[PDB]
Amino acid sequence: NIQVVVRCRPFNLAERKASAHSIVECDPVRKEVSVRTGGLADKSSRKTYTFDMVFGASTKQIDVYRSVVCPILDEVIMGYNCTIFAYGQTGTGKTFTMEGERSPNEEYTWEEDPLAGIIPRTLHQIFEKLTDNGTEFSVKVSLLEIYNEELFDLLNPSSDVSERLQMFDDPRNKRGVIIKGLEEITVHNKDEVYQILEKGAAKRTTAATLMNAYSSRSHSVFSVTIHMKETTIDGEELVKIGKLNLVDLAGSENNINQSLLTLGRVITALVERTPHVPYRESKLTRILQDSLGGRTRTSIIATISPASLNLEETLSTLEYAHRAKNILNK
Ligand SMILES: CC(=O)C1=NN2c3cc(F)ccc3OC[C@H]2[C@@]1(CCCN1CCN(C(C)=O)CC1)c1ccccc1
Ligand SMILES: Nc1ncnc2c1ncn2[C@@H]1O[C@H](COP(=O)(O)OP(=O)(O)O)[C@@H](O)[C@H]1O
Ligand SMILES: [Mg+2]
Repeated sequence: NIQVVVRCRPFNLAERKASAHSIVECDPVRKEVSVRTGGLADKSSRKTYTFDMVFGASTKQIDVYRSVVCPILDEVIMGYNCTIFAYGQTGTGKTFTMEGERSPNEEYTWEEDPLAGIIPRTLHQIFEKLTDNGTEFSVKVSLLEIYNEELFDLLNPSSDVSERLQMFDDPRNKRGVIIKGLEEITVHNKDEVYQILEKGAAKRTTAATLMNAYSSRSHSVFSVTIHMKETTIDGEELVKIGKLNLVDLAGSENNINQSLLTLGRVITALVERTPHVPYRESKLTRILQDSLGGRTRTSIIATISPASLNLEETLSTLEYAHRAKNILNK
């Protein structure tokens, strides 16, 4: 049930000029990734895994979006709940994947940059889709980040990143949480997106001066909520609410990250079919507990490096990603 894809990034200019050796080969037609744990490219021992989809170094953002996100966006628009996670070591591409970057020299606008990642392609698509069709809809967004088991709002322009939100259980619906103070921002039109993100990109900067290795050690939850009051030609007014959470996890490398530790432990309990799952043992797992064995539809995108220095981290990721394939939800 939980879909897992592996994205492998190309050798960085640091490993480019250093003219090194790939220990990872990604076969998109075989949905398989293979790591060389031994030696010699003439004779080598290897480790091989199979996923739902693998994308090699030559994969572009649009490729990823078209293949994995687009189908999740369609389910969300229908009124369902979906979740996407980016898992993996630091410096392998979790952020390039969920956010993407800007092509240099102001070459493109935000909506056409080949480098844009999931989050911005999605926000744009939403408008591009519902706007056409005859629907009254509304988009809300939230960016909730976890650093050291403390909760932060990176979108609220009124309060600074030094003020942590509180989390309490939701008396109404069980297994839900209430985040006191989280700002939900309404995005009135496409040409109103980029600023919302620029503010986020700004506030995360101060968050970095305030907390060590923030960008590595924090988990961000980008949530977009769609309220659609559709009315097809028939004049049928369907009231749909779709929610999508885009999660860029802290770096899987190895103080302690209670949520990352709790995530893996939660995954274990679900694959090992154990009755007790430690959702409550971290903020991340309690917040997104429905994405993990609940009724949300979830995908994981693990990110790895071709580099041989990363061997250990790559097998740790490939492996962690592999077992999750066994989590069944919806
Ligand atoms: C304002 C801006 O340029 C951008 N803001 N982003 C952003 C902020 C956020 F709260 C949540 C999701 C996001 O997702 C998207 C990125 C990004 C770009 C990320 C730019 N980075 C921050 C600055 N950087 C450095 C190293 O200075 C590189 C990474 C983008 C936006 C639209 C189209 C393409 C790319
Ligand atoms: N698939 C890719 N193609 C090109 N550059 C990539 C790719 N994946 C990651 N990068 C780059 O490698 C670096 C690390 O990316 P980053 O998104 O910060 O990963 P992480 O968030 O896991 O640390 C950045 O320089 C980004 O440009
Ligand atoms: Mg990052």
